[PDB]
Amino acid sequence: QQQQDFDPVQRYKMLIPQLKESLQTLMKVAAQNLIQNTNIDNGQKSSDAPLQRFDKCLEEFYALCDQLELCLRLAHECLSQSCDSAKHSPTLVPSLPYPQYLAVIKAQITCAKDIHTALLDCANKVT
Amino acid sequence: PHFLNTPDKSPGDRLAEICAKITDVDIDKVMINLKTEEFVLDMNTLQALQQLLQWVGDFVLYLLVSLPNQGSPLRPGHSFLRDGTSLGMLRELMVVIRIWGLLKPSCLPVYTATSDDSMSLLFRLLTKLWICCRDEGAASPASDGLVSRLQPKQPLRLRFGRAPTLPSSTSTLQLDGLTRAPGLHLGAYPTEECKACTRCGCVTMLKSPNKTTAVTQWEQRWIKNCLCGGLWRRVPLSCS
Amino acid sequence: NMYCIDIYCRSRGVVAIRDGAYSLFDNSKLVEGFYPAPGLKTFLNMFV
Amino acid sequence: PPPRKLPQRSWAASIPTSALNILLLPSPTPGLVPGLAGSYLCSPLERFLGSVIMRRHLQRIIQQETLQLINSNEPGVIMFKTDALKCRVALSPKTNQTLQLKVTPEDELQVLEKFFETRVAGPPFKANTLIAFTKLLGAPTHILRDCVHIMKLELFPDQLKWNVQFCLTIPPSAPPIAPPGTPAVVLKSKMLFFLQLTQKTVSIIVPIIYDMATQQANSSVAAPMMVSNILKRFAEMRQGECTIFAAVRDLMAN
Amino acid sequence: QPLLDAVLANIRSPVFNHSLYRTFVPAMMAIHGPPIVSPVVCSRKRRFEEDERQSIPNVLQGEVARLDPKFLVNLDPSHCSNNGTVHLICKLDDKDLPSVPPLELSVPADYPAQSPMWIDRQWQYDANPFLQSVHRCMTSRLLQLPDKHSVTALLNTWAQSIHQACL
Repeated sequence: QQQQDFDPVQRYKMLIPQLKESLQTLMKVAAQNLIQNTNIDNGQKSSDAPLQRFDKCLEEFYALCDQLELCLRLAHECLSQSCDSAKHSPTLVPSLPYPQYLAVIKAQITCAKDIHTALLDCANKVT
Repeated sequence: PHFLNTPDKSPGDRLAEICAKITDVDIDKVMINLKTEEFVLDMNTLQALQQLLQWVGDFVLYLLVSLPNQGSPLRPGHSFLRDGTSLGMLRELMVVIRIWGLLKPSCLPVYTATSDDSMSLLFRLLTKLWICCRDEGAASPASDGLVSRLQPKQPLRLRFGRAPTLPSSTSTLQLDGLTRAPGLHLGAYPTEECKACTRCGCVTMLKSPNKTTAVTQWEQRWIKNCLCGGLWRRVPLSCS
Repeated sequence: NMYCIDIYCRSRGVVAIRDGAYSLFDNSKLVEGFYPAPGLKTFLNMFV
Repeated sequence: PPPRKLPQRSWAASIPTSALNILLLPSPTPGLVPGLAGSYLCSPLERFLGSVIMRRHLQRIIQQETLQLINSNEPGVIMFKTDALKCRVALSPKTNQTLQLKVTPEDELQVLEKFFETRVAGPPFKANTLIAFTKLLGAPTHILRDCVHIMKLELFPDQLKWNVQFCLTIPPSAPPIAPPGTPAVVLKSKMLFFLQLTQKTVSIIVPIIYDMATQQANSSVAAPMMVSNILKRFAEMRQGECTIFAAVRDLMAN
Repeated sequence: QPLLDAVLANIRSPVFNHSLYRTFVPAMMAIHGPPIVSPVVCSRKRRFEEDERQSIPNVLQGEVARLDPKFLVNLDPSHCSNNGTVHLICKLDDKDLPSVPPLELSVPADYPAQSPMWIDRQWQYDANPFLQSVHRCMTSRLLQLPDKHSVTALLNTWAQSIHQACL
C-alpha cells in the first residue's frame, strides 16, 4: 500500500534531487574518511570527528536507485501495455458489451493458438 | 616488553602474564583490577592498532565463523586452536589491546555495526570458549550454539600465508630455467604492485623499505632472515 | 512493489537467497522503501 | 558445517540453496491441492508472497476498525462479531486458515466452510477477498447457504448442475456506476450480496438483498424469471427465508 | 559540479597507498561479493621465440611477391645477407625486347631509397643506340618520380620505359 496516485512522472521528477543530494553526501563522507585515514597512517591525533560509516549511506543510495529503477520499469510496462492494447484492440470501456469483448478475446486467443500449433506441426514435419 | 613504564613490585609483562587468574567477562573490570595507569608509553603509538594490530582482531573473528565447521570434510577444517595456553596468551593480548584502545581511540573495532563496544562481547565469548576448553574441556556445550550466531561484523579475505613445494615423488621432474610448470602484515598488500616489494617465501609477503616514519621496530626486527627466512626473494611488477 | 527478496548466484553450482531490506544492517534502519520482513521467508526457503 | 538451523532466529543472512527449478516454473498444484478448483499454474513463491500479503492486509483491516487479539503464541485476528479465532498455518506455504469456533450448529459443515474459506484465498488475484471474508459474519445460518452452494459447486456431490457459483466481488453484470474495488455488503436494512454467477456450457450475475430486519431482481431472461421464481415461493416464512429461496432460485428457476 | 571529493581524493598521491582498501572493499563486499571474476585457466607467458632469421621485415617480400609474372626477381651474391638483404635482379619477360637487369638496393623500410644504382651502367649501356635511348628515357622518368618507392614504383616505371622504347 503506497497510494502515490500511480503517476510515475512527477514521482521520478521529485525523487531526482534525492539522488543528487545523496550522491553529494556520500562523496563528502568518503572524502572525510579519506582525509581521516591519510592523517591516521602518517599524521597525528587530528582526525577526531565521528562521521557516517559510509556503509549505510552508500547502501541506502543503492536502495533509492533501486526503487526509482523499479518504478521506471513499472511505468515502461504500463506504457507498452497501453500501446499494444491501443494498437491491437478496439475502444470499448463503459461500443460493444463486455461479454462480446470477452468472446472476441477468446476467439483471438484460439486463433493464435491455432497459428502456434500450425507452426509447431511445420517444425515437426521439417525435422 | 615494549613498555617504557614506571617500575613496580614485579615486571610489567610478568604482572600482565598472571591475568589468567581473572573472571570470565567484563575485561573492563579486570584491567583496572590489575593496573591501568602505567601502560601508556608515548603519543606516537597511533600506527599499530589501525594498521597491523587489526589482524589479531579479525583473527579472533575468523575463529567464530570457523567454530561450527566440524562437519566439514576436514577434521580441523581450517584450524582448531583448542590448546588453551596459546589461547590464554591471545586473551592477554586482547585485554592489553583493550586497555590500549582505552588509552587511544584509534583501535581496531568491528568496523561494521553495533558500536553503541562489540569487542567486549567478542572477548567474553572467547573467554567463555576458553574456560570451556582450558582443562580438558568439551567441544563441538550449549553455549556453542549461541556463540555460533553470525553477527553482522565479520570480514573475510585474509592472507593465511603459505607457499608451494616440490612434489617430485619417484620418477622425474623436468623444468626449464624460467616459466615454472604447475605442480610482516603492516598492510603493504594492495591489488597491484606499487613499489619494489621485497618479499619472502615463508609467510612474509611484505614491502622492502616498509614506507614508515617511526615504526622501525618491526622493520629493523625483520630486516634479516625472518621465521625460517632463507627464502627472502624479490621480483619486479608486471608490465602490460 | 513490495517484499522483494534477493536471490542470486555466485557459486559453481549453488546460489544464495537473502532479505533485501536489511542492507548489511540487522535492525538499525531500513532502505526507505517497501515494507520489510514479510512473514517468514527463511523457513519457507529452507523447507525445500 | 553449513547446517546452523538447530535453533531459530529473526534475521536472514545469506541462506544457501534444482531447488530453484522446483521453486520456479509454477506448478498447477498449490501444495496439497485437494482438487477443489483453479486451472492456473501457481508458483510456490507466488502463493507464498500472496499469503504473506493476505495476512498483512488481514491484520491491517482487523486493527483498523474491529477488535483483535494482542500478540501471543498464535495471532488470532479473526475476531468477528460474536467470537472467531483461526489464523494458524501448519503448512505455511499452502494457506493460513482454520476453523474459528463452534458453540452451536448453524458438524462437518463447519469443516466444509473452513476448507472453502481456505480455498477462497488461492492466488493473490485481489486483496478485496479480505473485505469479503470480513463481511462474512452471518451467524443465523445466513452464510451456510452460500457455503453449501460453493461446496457443491467445487465438489459436485451426489442451474441444474451447471456453473452456479459467485463468491467474488465486482461482477460485470452489476449496475454500472464505477469499477468496484471491494464490494462485499451494504450496511443497510437490506444487506446486499451477490447471489450467483449463472453461466451455460451464457454469462450473467445475480445479486441478492437479504432483509436483515427487498431483493429486486439477458435482462429479459433473468429479471422476469427471477421475479416469478421469487413470487411463486413467497411462502418461505422458524428460519423460513434462509436457504429455500436460494435453492429455488438456483435449481427450480428453469 | 560535485568536485569536493576530487582534490581530497587526489591528495593520496604518495607511495603509502594501502588504506584505500580499508575504505572500500568492505562496503564493496556488501554489494559485490563475486568469487568468480577470473576462475578460468589463466597464466602469463611473455615470449616464446621472436626473430625473422630469413630477411628484412616481411612487408617488402610480402608485397613484391604479389607482383605480375611478367617480372622475375632474384638475388645476387649475398653481400648484405642479413641487414640489407636487398639487391634485386629482375628479368622483364613479356611481349617486348629484353635488357640488362637493374641494381635495386634499398634502405630500411622507411623507403627514402632510389634503390637502383646501375653497377653495370657504362659498358652495358654503350653497346647499342636503342638500349641507350631506353636508359635515357628510364632516367628521365625516374627523375619525374616524386619520392619514388622501390617496392613498386621502380619496377613499374622501368617496365613503362621499356615499353616506351618502341617510339
